[PDB]
Amino acid sequence: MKMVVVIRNDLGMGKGKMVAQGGHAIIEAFLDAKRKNPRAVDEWLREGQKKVVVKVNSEKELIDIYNKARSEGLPCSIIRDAGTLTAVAIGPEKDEKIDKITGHLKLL
Amino acid sequence: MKMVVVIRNDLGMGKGKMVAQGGHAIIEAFLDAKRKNPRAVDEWLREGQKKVVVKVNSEKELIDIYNKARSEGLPCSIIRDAGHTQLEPGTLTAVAIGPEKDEKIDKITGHLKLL
Repeated sequence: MKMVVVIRNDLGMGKGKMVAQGGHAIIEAFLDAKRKNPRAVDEWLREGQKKVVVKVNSEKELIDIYNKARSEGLPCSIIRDAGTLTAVAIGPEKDEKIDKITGHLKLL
Repeated sequence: MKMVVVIRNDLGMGKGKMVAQGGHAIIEAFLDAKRKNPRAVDEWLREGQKKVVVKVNSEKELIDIYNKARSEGLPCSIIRDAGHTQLEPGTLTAVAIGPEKDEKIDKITGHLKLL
C-alpha cells in the first residue's frame, strides 16, 4: 500500500512551503482513508506508511488528478493555501489503484 | 495550535525526499498527539492545521530538538530513513513536534530558522 502526494511545481513554492502544503495533503488524505477503511490504513502504517512524491505543472492538472481520484472513489484530498490550490494526496490505498491515477506523473 | 516540522538540511535531500520524510514525521507526531491529547488535535484541524517548517543542520541538533520536546511533554516524532545504498546506513531525517499550543512549541523550536 501507499499514498501519493501531488505537489504543484508551477507555483514557485519554497522547500518549506511544499513540505507544509504536502503536509496538509497527507494529513487530510490519511484522515479521509482512516474514516473509510481504518483496517487498510493500519496496514499501511505497519508496512512503513510509504509515500511517493510526484508533481503536476498547473492548477488545472492538480484538479484533474484530484477529480480522477474522487471519481475512482479513492481516499484523497486537495489543499488550498491562505489564494490557490497547492497540493493533493491520494491514499493510502493498494498501489495499483493509485498508480492508475498518478502512475504517469513525474517525481518532484 | 500549530505543528513544527524540523527537516535536516545537511543530507542533500531533494525536494521530494523532504516532503516525504516530513510527511512521515507529520503523521507520526499526529498519532502521538491524538493519544496524548485528542481534543487539541481537533482544534488544530479546525483551525487549518497550521504547520511551520524549520531546519537544523546535523543529526545532533535534530535529536536535541526531539529530546527537548520529550522533556517538555509535547507530542513528537523522529524519523529514520532506510539506507541510501546497501553500502550506507539509514539516517534520522526529520522531526515533528505538535500539534500543541503555539506558546509551548515556540518555547522549544522558536529559535530555528525556516527551511
